[PDB]
Amino acid sequence: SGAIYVGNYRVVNRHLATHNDWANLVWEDSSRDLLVSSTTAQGCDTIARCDCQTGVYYCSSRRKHYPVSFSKPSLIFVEASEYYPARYQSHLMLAVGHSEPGDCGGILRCQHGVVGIVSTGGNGLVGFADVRDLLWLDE
Ligand SMILES: NC(=O)[C@H]1CCCN(C(=O)Cc2cccc(Cl)c2Cl)C1
Ligand SMILES: [Zn+2]
Repeated sequence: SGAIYVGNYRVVNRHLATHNDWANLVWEDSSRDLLVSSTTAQGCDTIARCDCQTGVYYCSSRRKHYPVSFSKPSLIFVEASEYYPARYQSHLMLAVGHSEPGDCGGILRCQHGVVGIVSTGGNGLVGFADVRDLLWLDE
């Protein structure tokens, strides 16, 4: 579990969205596994605007923060699941690191702020859904 709270917005994994998120929907994209909903209270997470390829992520399955090197956002094939058929997930970044289902929602951060959230993983790898291109979250 996990989410990003910036201004009057809440960013979560699309496959974990609640009834409230769908009733206060701003934007959603199945190919990115993202959903953004409106909030009554102001959020104070800083979103990063960079091309950093190193950072630190939180892993709930180990109660630990781990440093990682990660790839540039791209189209990566994701195996069929209970939430989606077999497809290409866009804007995804991979790193060598531990993850298990339950770690989705964990935040990835560099020195400039929030880079993205855990969305896929396995085989000794972890996948992060990038958010640095969504400039409307700040304005
Ligand atoms: N983004 C997707 O399509 C997900 C949906 C849930 C299923 N999924 C996975 O990769 C499962 C998983 C295994 C090991 C580590 C992690 Cl963090 C995860 Cl999410 C694809
Ligand atoms: Zn950065």
